[PDB]
Amino acid sequence: AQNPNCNIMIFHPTKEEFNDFDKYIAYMESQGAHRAGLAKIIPPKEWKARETYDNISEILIATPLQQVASGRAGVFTQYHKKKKAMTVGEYRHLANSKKYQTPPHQNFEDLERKYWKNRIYNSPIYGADISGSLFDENTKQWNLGHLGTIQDLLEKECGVVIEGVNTPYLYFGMWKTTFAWHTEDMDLYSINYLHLGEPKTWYVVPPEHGQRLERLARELFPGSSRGCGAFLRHKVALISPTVLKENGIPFNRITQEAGEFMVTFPYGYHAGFNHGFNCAEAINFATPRWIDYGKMASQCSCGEARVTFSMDAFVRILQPERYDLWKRGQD
Ligand SMILES: O=C(O)CNC(=O)C(=O)O
Ligand SMILES: [Mg+2]
Ligand code: NI
Ligand SMILES: [Zn+2]
Repeated sequence: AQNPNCNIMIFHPTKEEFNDFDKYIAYMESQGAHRAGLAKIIPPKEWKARETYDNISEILIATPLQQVASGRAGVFTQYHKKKKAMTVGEYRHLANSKKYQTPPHQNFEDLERKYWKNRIYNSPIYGADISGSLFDENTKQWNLGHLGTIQDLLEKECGVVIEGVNTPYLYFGMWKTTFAWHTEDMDLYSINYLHLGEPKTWYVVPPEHGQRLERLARELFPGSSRGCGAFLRHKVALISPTVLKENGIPFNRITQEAGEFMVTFPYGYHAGFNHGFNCAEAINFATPRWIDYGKMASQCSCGEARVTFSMDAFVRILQPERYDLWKRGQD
């Protein structure tokens, strides 16, 4: 078995190997990459996402989210308070202000220590989940707006044509902005490209051990667990690496820098934080190996998780027994 310790693997495809996205994902899996739940892909030196980032300041963040924490430093939830709209230029200036800017630090480890010590005492503003793309239309390799759609994959694997679309999303971050522990909708893959700015640190639990994280989360968030049998779908709970180590949960960590892709694999729980002002683009995707994960994915039916239009068909076709309850949650 390849990668039996479930380490995060880093890949350096050549420009030739960067042509066929599906083939390269299958290659990475042949080497055991999925066992970690997360992989890094460093593009060939010849590749670029677009020519410059000079003209992005007029993108609108219609609903910036202030991420307010409750709990203790290593075990907390966050809620998202909606803020007035602002442009990317306005948000960048805010991120760089004394109130929100990255503190002085020695290296990524020192910054990680400061994050876990102090996150809860601040409420950073995240421009998350903005439909759109920063890939130039002429970028033909690993252009996250030109991937094969998940509806087409389901159709190719299962023979059933379904409604829905699959488009990318932009994330504008600042110091301390946080993504809570989660797997993707329907335990899909994700791919994330850091277009510009400061790094993003990731934490990930191997898919084969995801249920250990869920059991700890039920213990640490006992009200939330009673509320919903899949409350990590709410994407609000944070657990630090120190707490994970104290409870014997297997995990790994890695820091993504500008110009790098990350891939999350089906049922790979992940969480993390931004180091400073940045912009990422991410999208879900599927492969043949996803199908069985999609069939077994948990679902939130309490009403909190509320998701996209396109999830309906995935539940309806892959999980018909759960469909009625799940849809009641959506309505
Ligand atoms: O970048 C973020 O805030 C969160 N991204 C992801 O969870 C992802 O790409 O799967
Ligand atoms: Mg602009
Ligand atoms: Ni994710
Ligand atoms: Zn729920």
